[PDB]
Amino acid sequence: HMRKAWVKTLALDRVSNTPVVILGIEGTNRVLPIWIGACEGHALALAMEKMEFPRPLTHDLLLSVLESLEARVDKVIIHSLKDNTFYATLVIRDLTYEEAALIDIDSRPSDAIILAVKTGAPIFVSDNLVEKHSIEL
Amino acid sequence: HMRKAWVKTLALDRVSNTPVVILGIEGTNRVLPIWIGACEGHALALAMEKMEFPRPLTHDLLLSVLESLEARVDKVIIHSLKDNTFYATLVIRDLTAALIDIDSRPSDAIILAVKTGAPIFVSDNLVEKHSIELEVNERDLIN
Ligand SMILES: [Cl-]
Ligand SMILES: [Cl-]
Repeated sequence: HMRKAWVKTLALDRVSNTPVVILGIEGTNRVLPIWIGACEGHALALAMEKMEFPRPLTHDLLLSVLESLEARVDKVIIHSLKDNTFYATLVIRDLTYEEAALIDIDSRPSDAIILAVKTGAPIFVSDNLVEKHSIEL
Repeated sequence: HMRKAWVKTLALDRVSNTPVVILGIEGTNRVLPIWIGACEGHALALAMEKMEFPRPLTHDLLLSVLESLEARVDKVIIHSLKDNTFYATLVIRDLTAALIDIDSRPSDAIILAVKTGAPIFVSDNLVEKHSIELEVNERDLIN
């Protein structure tokens, strides 16, 4: 009931001067745009550069917390939209082990995408969001 | 070892107009200023305000991950300074020495302490070498 997606670009909405994630939807030529805050966009911009920093930023520290508790990002789902807000699930995998070892966590789309970018974990978008909110470019 | 601290104040430096966290060192009249980024300062402000939001911000997400994995923030330690950089430890307690030391920036660790109520500690080296002892005249200037 959901399509694989990826970060195509992090654009700027020069009208609202705000960052816009453009998710590609696999199986389509449509994209789903998601508006995020400035600090979120900066963190995603840095994550997508995939470069080395001498000190852990917040999402890095999240990922270190997961690692320490023998878990990892399994996937990310952008599933719902109400009142201009997309709702995401960070699906975490408990590595103490069999598929019921997945934990769903409420997340904003920004945080989820950033963690998926950092980890290589898959992003999914629900059919319904694609049907109703994906766009052509 | 180390001294208990609390966030006395978060403000924009009145010259560089960037955030500085003044930590108070309990049991003293000393404070430790730590300069942080614009985004970290906003996150800390929201946390200090105990701002209630419909959606989880990044630090909230981290704390829900902790909770999901049966763990809590235990305490936070600002322990070293190297080339203008403070180094911290996020100490996590596995609720299932079940304590875990995780390297942190001071910003993140102070944010997570403020949100959870976990104690902030500063090492005696930092206090001895970097804290400053305020006179009332200097506290009034900050206030
Ligand atoms: Cl978001
Ligand atoms: Cl910092």
